[PDB]
Amino acid sequence: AKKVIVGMSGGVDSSVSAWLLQQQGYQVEGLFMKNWEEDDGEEYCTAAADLADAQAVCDKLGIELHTVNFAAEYWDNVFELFLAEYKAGRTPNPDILCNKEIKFKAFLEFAAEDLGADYIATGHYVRRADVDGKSRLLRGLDSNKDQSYFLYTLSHEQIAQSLFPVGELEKPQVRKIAEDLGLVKFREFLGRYLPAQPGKIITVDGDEIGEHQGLMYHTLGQRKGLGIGGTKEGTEEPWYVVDKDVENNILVVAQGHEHPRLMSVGLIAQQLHWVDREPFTGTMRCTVKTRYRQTDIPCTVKALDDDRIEVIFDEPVAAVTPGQSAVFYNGEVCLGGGIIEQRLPLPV
RNA sequence: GUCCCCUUCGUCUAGAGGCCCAGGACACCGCCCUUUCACGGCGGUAACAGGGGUUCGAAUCCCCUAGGGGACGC
Repeated sequence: AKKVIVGMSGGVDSSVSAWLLQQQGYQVEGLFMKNWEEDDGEEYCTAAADLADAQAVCDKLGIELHTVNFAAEYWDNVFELFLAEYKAGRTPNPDILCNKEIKFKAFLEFAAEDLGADYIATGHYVRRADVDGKSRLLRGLDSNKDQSYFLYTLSHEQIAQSLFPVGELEKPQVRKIAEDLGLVKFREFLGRYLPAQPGKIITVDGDEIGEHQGLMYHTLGQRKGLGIGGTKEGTEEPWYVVDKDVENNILVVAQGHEHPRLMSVGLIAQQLHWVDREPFTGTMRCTVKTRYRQTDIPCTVKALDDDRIEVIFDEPVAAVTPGQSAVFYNGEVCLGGGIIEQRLPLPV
């Protein structure tokens, strides 16, 4: 009877994730992946602590806890890139890669080819649904908690092999079952790799106003960091990063979480992925997410072409950041998405 | 060198003799929110240019010592 390997972080949703499967009658063993080779004694004092919790649980459930080291697949397939997008002055979402490259590939392939597994599972608050012959990626009760956003690259081929159980409950349940079952500095880090190339801050009306320490240290919409005190203008409202001039190492800023140069009408996504691996052409009426936990925003998606897509919002949106992922949903169905290449600014 | 006006938390500033062991804002620090970077919510630190005077009381009044505007310097 079906053996499913559930990766454990020593978390809680991975824990209750295993117990659920087990309770469903699966030969379920656990796997603890290690994707980074420590550098800080501060780092070890964490993984260690996860491993421990990882193990500690598996005992309580009575399942075998395995171990793999994808620390290299990681470095190459997601850390290289990760850094490379900051070089272009973009703001990448490293986790979208960690899933696509590791969690649902490295682990996926391993668990089957080695750990001899029928299915793979994980602590994602997401739901799977095989309908009309093909598996789909869904939200999972309590949309305020859905994490489908990070698994937009997956493919039915992958969805089918995976098993997302915790997504069928309301998150409150999870955290609880776990108890009733007696169970469970970014700026600095970047510096350990990227050199600071200090430039100068300028306002929307081009006015010397501050420095950088780097341009990889800011993202559109980012408030904290600048260090500005307003004067004969500013309306006192805080300052927000509105643009980044990579070529000129110029950081443009503005004022008012509602300033017109922080708003956009749409965007252009490329590096697309549609869960049903069916290429998109034409036009569609769906909804999008520019950043995690961001509320759904209705839109009109126009099949620009090939792999390029033209998304048209229904109301100007906040900080659309090129380099961030764009996920489209059709109800409970996560359809797919791509990486935001261009922002479509507000008509001047 | 002819005589008019400013000088406060990091920043821009309120105050207008006691309500000021000085307020707001932006910054910053912390916490929370969070499977990315952010946003946001909460909270917190910190200042009256120097010297005198007058007052029971001065940030608040006057007085000179320092730093920024006033159609002669022909």
